[PDB]
Amino acid sequence: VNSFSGYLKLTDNVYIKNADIVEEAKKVKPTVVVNAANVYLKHGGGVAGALNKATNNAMQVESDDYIATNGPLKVGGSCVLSGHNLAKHCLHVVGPNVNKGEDIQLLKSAYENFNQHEVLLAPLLSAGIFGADPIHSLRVCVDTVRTNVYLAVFDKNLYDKLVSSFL
Ligand SMILES: N#C[C@@]1(c2ccc3c(N)ncnn23)O[C@H](COP(=O)(O)OP(=O)(O)OC[C@H]2O[C@@H](O)[C@H](O)[C@@H]2O)[C@@H](O)[C@H]1O
Repeated sequence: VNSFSGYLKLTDNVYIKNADIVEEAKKVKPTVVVNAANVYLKHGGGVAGALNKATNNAMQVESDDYIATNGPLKVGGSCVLSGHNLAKHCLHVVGPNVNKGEDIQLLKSAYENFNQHEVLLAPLLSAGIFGADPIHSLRVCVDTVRTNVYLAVFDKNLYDKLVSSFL
């Protein structure tokens, strides 16, 4: 459980690896995997779609029940649902959609949700379909999260760019 290997250490508590988050989940057996979600938990073409496909759509069905019962999340908020076959829990976190003009300051609130869990496998929030500057997302993570976060960045071009400017 929580057996993370091959990650580069960025700070005392933040680590990064060039990998698919789904493949990492199957190897590391994490207590918590983080999804980069929207307020409707409608799992689209990035990390959310990859995680969902790996559960054979069970994540989406559970998400449909959560949303019908509780209504949409707020931007910067989160909820904990099952991790199905990938993890004990999935922490669904909503970063701001910068492509739709949502406030970038909400990325700090988004990463604050990680602080409620001792160890997480996670993606870089808002850095794909939501269009935020990935260098900013990584630095906000580093400056906000105090628990142990292992970031899986599937895009090798981006991984190399983040590592080169960070170290
Ligand atoms: N690298 C990388 C990626 C990425 C893509 C696929 C994978 C993978 N299999 N393993 C690891 N990483 N990874 O991880 C980052 C997050 O990008 P992502 O688009 O998921 O999140 P976001 O918060 O921007 O947008 C939320 C909306 O996207 C809908 O999926 C969802 O339902 C919401 O509507 C980007 O750098 C992205 O290139």
